[PDB]
Amino acid sequence: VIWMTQSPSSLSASVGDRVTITCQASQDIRFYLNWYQQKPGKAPKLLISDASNMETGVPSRFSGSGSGTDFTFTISSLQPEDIATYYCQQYDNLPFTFGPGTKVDFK
Amino acid sequence: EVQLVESGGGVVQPGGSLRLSCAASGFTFNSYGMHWVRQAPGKGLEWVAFIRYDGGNKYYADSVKGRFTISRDNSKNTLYLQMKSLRAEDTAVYYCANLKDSRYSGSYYDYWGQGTLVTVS
Amino acid sequence: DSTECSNLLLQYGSFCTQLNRALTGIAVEQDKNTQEVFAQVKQIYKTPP
Amino acid sequence: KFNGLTVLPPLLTDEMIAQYTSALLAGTITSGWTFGAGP
Amino acid sequence: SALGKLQDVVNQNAQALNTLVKQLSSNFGAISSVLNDILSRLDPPEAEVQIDRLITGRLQSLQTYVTQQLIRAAEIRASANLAATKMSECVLGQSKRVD
Amino acid sequence: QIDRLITGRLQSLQTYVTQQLIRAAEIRASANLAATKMSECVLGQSKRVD
Amino acid sequence: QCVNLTTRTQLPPAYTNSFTRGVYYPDKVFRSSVLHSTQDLFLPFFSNVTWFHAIHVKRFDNPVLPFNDGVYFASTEKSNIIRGWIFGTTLDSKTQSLLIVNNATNVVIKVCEFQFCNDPFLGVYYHSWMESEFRVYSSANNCTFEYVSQPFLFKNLREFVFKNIDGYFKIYSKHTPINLVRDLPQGFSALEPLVDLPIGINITRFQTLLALHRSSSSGWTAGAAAYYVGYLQPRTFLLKYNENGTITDAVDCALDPLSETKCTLKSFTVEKGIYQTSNFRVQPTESIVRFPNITNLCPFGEVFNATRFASVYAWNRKRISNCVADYSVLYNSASFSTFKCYGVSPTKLNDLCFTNVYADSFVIRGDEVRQIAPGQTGKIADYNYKLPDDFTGCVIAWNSNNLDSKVGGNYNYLYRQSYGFQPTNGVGYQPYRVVVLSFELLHAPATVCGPKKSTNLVKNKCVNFNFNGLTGTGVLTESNKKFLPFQQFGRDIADTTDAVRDPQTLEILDITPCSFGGVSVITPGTNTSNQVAVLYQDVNCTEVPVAIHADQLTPTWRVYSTGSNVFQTRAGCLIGAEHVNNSYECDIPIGAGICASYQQSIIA
Amino acid sequence: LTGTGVLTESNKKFLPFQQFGRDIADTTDAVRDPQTLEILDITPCSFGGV
Ligand SMILES: *[C@@H]1O[C@H](CO)[C@@H](O[C@@H]2O[C@H](CO)[C@@H](O[C@@H]3O[C@H](CO)[C@@H](O)[C@H](O)[C@@H]3O)[C@H](O)[C@H]2NC(C)=O)[C@H](O)[C@H]1NC(C)=O
Ligand SMILES: *[C@@H]1O[C@H](CO)[C@@H](O[C@@H]2O[C@H](CO)[C@@H](O)[C@H](O)[C@H]2NC(C)=O)[C@H](O)[C@H]1NC(C)=O
Ligand SMILES: *[C@@H]1O[C@H](CO)[C@@H](O)[C@H](O)[C@H]1NC(C)=O
Ligand SMILES: *[C@@H]1O[C@H](CO)[C@@H](O)[C@H](O)[C@H]1NC(C)=O
Ligand SMILES: *[C@@H]1O[C@H](CO)[C@@H](O)[C@H](O)[C@H]1NC(C)=O
Ligand SMILES: *[C@@H]1O[C@H](CO)[C@@H](O)[C@H](O)[C@H]1NC(C)=O
Ligand SMILES: *[C@@H]1O[C@H](CO)[C@@H](O)[C@H](O)[C@H]1NC(C)=O
Ligand SMILES: *[C@@H]1O[C@H](CO)[C@@H](O)[C@H](O)[C@H]1NC(C)=O
Ligand SMILES: *[C@@H]1O[C@H](CO)[C@@H](O)[C@H](O)[C@H]1NC(C)=O
Ligand SMILES: *[C@@H]1O[C@H](CO)[C@@H](O)[C@H](O)[C@H]1NC(C)=O
Repeated sequence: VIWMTQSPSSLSASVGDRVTITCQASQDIRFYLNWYQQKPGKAPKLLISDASNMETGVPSRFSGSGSGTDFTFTISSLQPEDIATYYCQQYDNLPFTFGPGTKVDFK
Repeated sequence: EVQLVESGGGVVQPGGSLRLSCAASGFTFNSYGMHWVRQAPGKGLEWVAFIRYDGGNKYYADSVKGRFTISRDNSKNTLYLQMKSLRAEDTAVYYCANLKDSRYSGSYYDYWGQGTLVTVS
Repeated sequence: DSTECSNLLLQYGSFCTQLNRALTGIAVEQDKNTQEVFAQVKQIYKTPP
Repeated sequence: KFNGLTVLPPLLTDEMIAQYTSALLAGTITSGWTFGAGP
Repeated sequence: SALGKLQDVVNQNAQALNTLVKQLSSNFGAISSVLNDILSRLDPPEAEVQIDRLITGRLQSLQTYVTQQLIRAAEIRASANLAATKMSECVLGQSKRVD
Repeated sequence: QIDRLITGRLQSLQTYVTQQLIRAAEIRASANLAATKMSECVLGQSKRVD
Repeated sequence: QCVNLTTRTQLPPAYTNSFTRGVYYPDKVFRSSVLHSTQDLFLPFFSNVTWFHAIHVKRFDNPVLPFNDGVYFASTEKSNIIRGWIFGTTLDSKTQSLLIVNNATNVVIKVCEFQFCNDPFLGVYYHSWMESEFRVYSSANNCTFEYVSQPFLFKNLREFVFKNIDGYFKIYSKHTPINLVRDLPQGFSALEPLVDLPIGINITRFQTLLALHRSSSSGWTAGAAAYYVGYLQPRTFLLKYNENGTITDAVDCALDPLSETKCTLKSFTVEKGIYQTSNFRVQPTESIVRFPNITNLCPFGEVFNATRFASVYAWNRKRISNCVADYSVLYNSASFSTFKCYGVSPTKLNDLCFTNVYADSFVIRGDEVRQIAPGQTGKIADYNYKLPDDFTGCVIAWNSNNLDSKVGGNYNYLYRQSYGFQPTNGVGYQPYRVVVLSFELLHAPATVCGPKKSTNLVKNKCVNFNFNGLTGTGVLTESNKKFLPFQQFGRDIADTTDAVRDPQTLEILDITPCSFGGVSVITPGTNTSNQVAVLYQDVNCTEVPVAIHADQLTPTWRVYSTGSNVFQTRAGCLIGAEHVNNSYECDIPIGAGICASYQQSIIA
Repeated sequence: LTGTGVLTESNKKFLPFQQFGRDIADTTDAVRDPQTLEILDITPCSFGGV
């Protein structure tokens, strides 16, 4: 089993601020990491697949990168609509696992 | 166009059982593998199980292994999760999903249902 | 109901098929034996009142 | 049964066999050996 | 003892089945006659060896059962053939064959 | 590894021969009946029913 | 340069009946005038193949599809819009991907780290004609494989099968004429092997490549294009080879009871009669574990909550025996500052048994706690309390500053000298209470065991069970057997258990095997009819649908799980035959006076 | 593809992709020569009792 962690567990930022979320794997998941965005009352939405591949419809302000055990998710200019809990998921091998999740709040 | 609808939730007693189902439409259900994911109140996402497109190979999380069974009927486009000997810790919102996965399911698209609440007490 | 044993059993060939066939042949024969002894009339004859 | 052992039923029941026997008896009593070689 | 001839057939076949089942309790050199004990105690590379010992013994026991059933079946067939002949010659006619 | 093949193949051959002996006995009985019928049905007139 | 063609949303799927298509030569072996049974990945008969319209009439929707265990692909076009395919996983510069492109004169197959466009296509220009692969990918590096040959590609129907086994990418193909539209043709045609590529890459996803004409994304136009995609499954087929080594027919052995019979008999023609083709087994639905209640828990609290603890130079010992050691009580306690175990994990302790358990206890300083372990040295480790290198047990400790400290110094506690513990001392100087649980496992009867977890009791269902160590599989029902007060389970004349006493309720339960038996198919003969009836031997009709696993079968096989025509006989449950009150000469024997015949439908 | 036997010219018609053939017992009885693409029949080397 591959354990996933995230840091910080929670961050606050204002509009236009740069927001970064770190996700780590206990093992090498290669580039196999999905980034999800979940808002209250809704199912998680996928923003990035395979470490850095953006999903269609996802704003250009969203990006990410990384390889092996250390991955980063970035918002280059936080909007009022980007307030959500972000999750990382590894899918190198089964069982699949999600990280604790990082909550982004409003400053 | 694509929809996933969970049902069969409700309230059961500890040591009891409950079977969930998910109706799929708008896509070729029988071409994709499917996942179950649960989220307890105040908690994050926990992966539960995965079944391959042909309904053959089955995989489960360690937290549910030996208690949960995953199945699908490709003639009715319905995914099932049979949970038995449910404990209080199993209280969560259960989702059916098609999770984008370049290694196993081969899915190029990511879809989620609405989620059905299962309470054990 | 052991899968591990079943997979090993397959490596011995068709012994099980032969055994199943032998017992099936006997079972069929048992009905032939009864038919030959008792079913020697084409009509069911009744005695007078 | 626990070990994959089963028993199959006969095609003819005991009642059917008894019926065959009675037909043979009725034949012999009323028609002698003629019924065994024709009408 | 008037019907010993029919009872003997029943007894012999019952005995054969009882023996076949009882053989499943034999080890045949394996650590246990119970297949589950082998799988629970030993890793696959060793469990397979113990299982083969049970397979050989159980397959041999089953083959022995079938062989004797074929031999007994032949005896019953011969008896049925005689019964059928008697039906035709003793019941459906009058025999001149002595005894 | 060879002994494993010898045991299996020897067992298979023994099984074949055993059933041939059993089948041979059946054919022998049938041939004995055919020979009796030749004598009693063809080389004479039988009074034995059926 | 990549452009955006997929500006429209995805259209809803359409489906077509496969009938009998997608069958290929499983190997390169000549076989003639013979029926050969093979297990391989085939397209199931009469399956639903997805019908895609990549170009609808200018709507462009040409999705990435899963590869699964192999793909059946077919198309009917004269415009030569479909040129090739992309196979791979990530489908970007991070991994190796397979690019197959056909053109006017040849076919080019490359495996490289391609960086593909979001919706890749082949660019076609007219000046002579020019073709460009730069509309498929922006770049490619680290190429590992290259192969070039002749082109792979009424109207013409083109069928392909793509497999990827043990690093080998296998392609099969067939080209036939067709005069039908909006469907796949009926009839049989086997696909011959085209190429076997020793590539050694993983494929999980693929995409069809279309050619577009330059006559930015708005400048690309092509006529309507459509194709069919199916998926292969692990199936057994009976293949009919003719006198020339060509496959002329086939049977999908899992399509229906009749096909199953054909595969069993190894024939495409079946005579009137009843045949056993398979078996059914009822599977367990729950696992039931039952033990007696807990009667006595181990007195560990008597040590941990002691009013006073011994000095380290003169530590105390308690002996624990004849009890249930619920170690999880101490492990999950918030009253401890540390809990470490040697030779054993603290989370497995509840499942272990020991011949003796001993609890050692004393008072030390915080900076001395680290000395209570295997492989340690120091004033305590060497002179007061020594643990062996192979020690098995757990060391637990907690702060006792509110108890063992006194104003002016508590000199009642000593070591090999007094401590003088004070409430104002620093963390490493404050008193700590230590308890060590040593686990002795000798060649002797156990005296201490953890608690046994019991589940609820389930009756009248096929379950797995464990009654106080007595295990098996079967159906548990209430028994009318009268056990003596000391008897726990019973056996029959064959020395097999057939009854158990429930360890909690003391109720006697009967044990029966989970239903099993043969499955026989009753047929009038394929020269008369393709109707069949299915007999489930030694089973109750109520249980049939769960014994054959109806949900795992084809719709054709699921008709015979149940229905209007269900007749219970002494031979078993007969489904598909209509019982009548008439009587006829026996045609196809079932048993116990019952026969079946075809009169049109099958009757009993 | 290895074995022992007698190689003779065959009148069997293999498809362009088929390299060798088998009988109903799943034993090879014909092979395509990899250089000439000629089809050859395979027979056992003569044996029997004396
Ligand atoms: C194509 O897919 C297969 C299946 O997923 C890939 O095989 C997997 O390869 C990884 C290593 O890259 C294996 O992980 C290793 O397992 C050993 C044993 O536990 C461990 O000691 C190593 O540290 C590492 O975790 C993985 O088990 C293996 N999966 C299977 C089923 O064998 C294959 O690598 C993929 N090919 C390419 C080019 O990616
Ligand atoms: C169809 O594909 C073939 C194979 O790639 C192309 O032929 C190549 O053309 C280049 C450029 O002249 C040569 O350097 C290669 O040596 C040729 N390969 C072979 C095997 O001859 C062909 O040009 C393509 N057709 C079109 C219209 O582009
Ligand atoms: C194909 O789909 C139809 C519904 O459109 C369904 O009734 C039929 O059973 C399916 N066939 C198979 C083999 O799944
Ligand atoms: C090219 O691909 C092979 C196989 O994946 C890999 O081992 C090699 O390191 C790659 N070369 C470069 C420069 O990436
Ligand atoms: C088999 O081949 C012969 C020529 O050798 C041909 O005449 C015959 O029609 C072929 N049979 C079939 C079914 O194609
Ligand atoms: C277990 O406890 C239950 C509930 O008090 C009681 O009914 C049952 O008889 C007890 N069984 C044993 C073995 O103590
Ligand atoms: C088999 O079918 C033929 C017609 O093709 C028919 O003439 C014949 O009587 C049938 N045989 C039986 C037993 O029905
Ligand atoms: C089948 O089960 C029912 C109860 O569901 C029972 O009444 C019936 O007698 C059983 N039939 C046989 C042959 O045992
Ligand atoms: C047969 O007779 C029984 C009454 O004994 C009746 O209930 C049943 O419906 C009849 N079935 C048919 C086919 O006539
Ligand atoms: C091998 O070379 C010979 C001589 O040119 C030729 O006749 C034969 O067909 C060739 N075979 C193959 C497989 O290339």
